[PDB]
Amino acid sequence: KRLKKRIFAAVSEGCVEELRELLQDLQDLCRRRRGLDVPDFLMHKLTASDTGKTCLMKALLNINPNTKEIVRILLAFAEENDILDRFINAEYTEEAYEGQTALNIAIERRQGDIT
Amino acid sequence: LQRARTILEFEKMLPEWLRSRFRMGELCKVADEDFRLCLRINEVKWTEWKTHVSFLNEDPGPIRR
Repeated sequence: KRLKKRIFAAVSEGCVEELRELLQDLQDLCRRRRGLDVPDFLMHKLTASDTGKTCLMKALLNINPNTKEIVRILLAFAEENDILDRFINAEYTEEAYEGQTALNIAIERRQGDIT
Repeated sequence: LQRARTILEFEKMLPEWLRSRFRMGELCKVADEDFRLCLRINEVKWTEWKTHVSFLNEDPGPIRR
């Protein structure tokens, strides 16, 4: 089940009801796998491996008039598993233009509301 | 204009297979299917700040990798 491809295309198009179903299913399989990696598995599903981009970096590149809601739902889910400090303070590490965190997109996209 | 009159003359008197590519070739347009129409690249500068809606890639500057 390509859950990573569904959550990237859901946040790109701007649909919020599609996200919460992907948000519910990823919490569900997190309840199924709780052996040794409750923080590490939830991070690796939201974050890719080549770029290192999260679902929040992809949330802020593409802007659309649902994007205030699409962050507020998505921050509370990283708060629900106590991983928001690793989540929000995650750095782009593709080593060509690395270091650009989730905050660095927000000021550049001149969204003074959600910053 | 006067050096434009010569370049289109030398290019017309060059009957090779034209290996000299002047352009990004077959780079994608915005469509589900229409990947054609080879392209060009230029640059813009400071004024008129706005949120950027229409874009093609997730902010690289060269080709990725």
